[PDB]
Amino acid sequence: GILDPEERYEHQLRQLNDMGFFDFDRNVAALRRSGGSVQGALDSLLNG
Amino acid sequence: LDPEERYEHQLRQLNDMGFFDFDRNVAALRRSGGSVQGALDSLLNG
Amino acid sequence: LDPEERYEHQLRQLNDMGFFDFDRNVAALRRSGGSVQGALDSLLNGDV
Amino acid sequence: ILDPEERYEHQLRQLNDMGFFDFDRNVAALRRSGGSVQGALDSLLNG
Amino acid sequence: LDPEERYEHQLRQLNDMGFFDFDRNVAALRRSGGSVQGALDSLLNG
Amino acid sequence: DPEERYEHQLRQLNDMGFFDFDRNVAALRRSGGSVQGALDSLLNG
Amino acid sequence: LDPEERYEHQLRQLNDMGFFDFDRNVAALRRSGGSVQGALDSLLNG
Amino acid sequence: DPEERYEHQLRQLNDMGFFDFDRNVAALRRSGGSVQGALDSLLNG
Amino acid sequence: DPEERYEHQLRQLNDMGFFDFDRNVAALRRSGGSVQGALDSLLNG
Amino acid sequence: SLNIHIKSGQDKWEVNVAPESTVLQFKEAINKANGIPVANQRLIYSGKILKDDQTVESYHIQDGHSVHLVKSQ
Repeated sequence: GILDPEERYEHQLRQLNDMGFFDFDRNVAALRRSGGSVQGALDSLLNG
Repeated sequence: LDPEERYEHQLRQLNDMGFFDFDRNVAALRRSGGSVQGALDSLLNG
Repeated sequence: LDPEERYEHQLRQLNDMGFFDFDRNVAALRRSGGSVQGALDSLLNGDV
Repeated sequence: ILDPEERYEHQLRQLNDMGFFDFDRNVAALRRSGGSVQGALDSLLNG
Repeated sequence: LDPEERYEHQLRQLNDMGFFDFDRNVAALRRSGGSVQGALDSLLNG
Repeated sequence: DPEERYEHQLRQLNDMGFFDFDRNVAALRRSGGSVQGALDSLLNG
Repeated sequence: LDPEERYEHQLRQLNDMGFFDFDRNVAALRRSGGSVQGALDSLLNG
Repeated sequence: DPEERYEHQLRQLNDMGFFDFDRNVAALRRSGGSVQGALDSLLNG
Repeated sequence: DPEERYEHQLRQLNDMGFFDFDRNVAALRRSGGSVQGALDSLLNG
Repeated sequence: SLNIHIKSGQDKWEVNVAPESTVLQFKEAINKANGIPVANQRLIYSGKILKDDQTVESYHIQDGHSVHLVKSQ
């Protein structure tokens, strides 16, 4: 079962969505690259 | 912990807005980490 | 079997230190064999 | 396969764990010692 | 077709055994036809 | 160049415990490259 | 310049037929003018 | 030195099946080195 | 020693098809070593 | 007083050292608790070979850090 992106990045997905970043596939993509860092994925999301 | 219990407040809002499909709603909500705002946007395109 | 998964723990630390550039980080990390300590040094001299 | 970072991964790590951060130097040293950390170390400590 | 590449596995063994001198090692190995066993003996007199 | 020329013979000799290069080349030149022959040479002179 | 070099291909044939004695071989070959065929015959009677 | 002196001739003779060294040198000395002549000699004694 | 003494001449004679040693030496001794002369001798006895 | 990790192969050993003990003391101290004789221990921290007549703290070896041990000779 271990694991599953929605479950794994729950807390982060929430913050991103809280900031207007609604695109799941983009968010997961960004977050995997930042190792789970919201701070990092944010930066990624703001430049593609 | 349990989806119906976990997303109660949100499921309600979605259903109020006419989004009656449970499976879709839970799917949407898991993806948005529980954000109604986000799941709405998701539901409105797939 | 896949950089984001392979260097997860390290990507996180780098991102937690403000090093947001994925391509650079993976490059630096491959070169240091996964050592954060080493990739950091690389990243700080554009030896990467 | 057939790619230095992949090929000398385990050694590169040990060198880096010892403070030897210069990639090009390490690969150079490792190629010469045939992969031996023990040998590359000695190389790196005199050129 | 290049000593470091050709004698890689042998060079490694020699080096773990403390035989750090590349030129000596290749010299010893060419003479032993690639045999570590042989190059060792050579290096210990050689 | 002897090491290159008698490479795979030198290997066999070395892989039988005959580590002396000069002796091996000497023996091999005499046997015209034959491992079989050089062996015999090495076992008496 | 030099028997081993001069009679290389012949020495090899002799050796691969079991005729291991270098001095005998060269002696035989010099007499047969290089002919393996001839030196063989010589070696089989002295 | 006969082997050295009659090298190219000894080879031809040997390559015609005339393996007896002493006979060949004997025949060649008599023919002044001529293979053609030593041949003829060898074919009648 | 005739083979050694008349080497160069024996060769020429053999080169011209005169293979009989005894005849050649006989002819040469009489001509004092002259090929030209022994030839003539050999062509009539 | 400092407390340092030591590494070889896939081995560890802990040792105690006063900040201003020599590197030679530091070597003895390892030895006393791991076998490898002093004259065989080559010690590497931060890209440097630790030399015998230097203070352990000259290398700024912090508490809880690993100093590597390459056995030699």
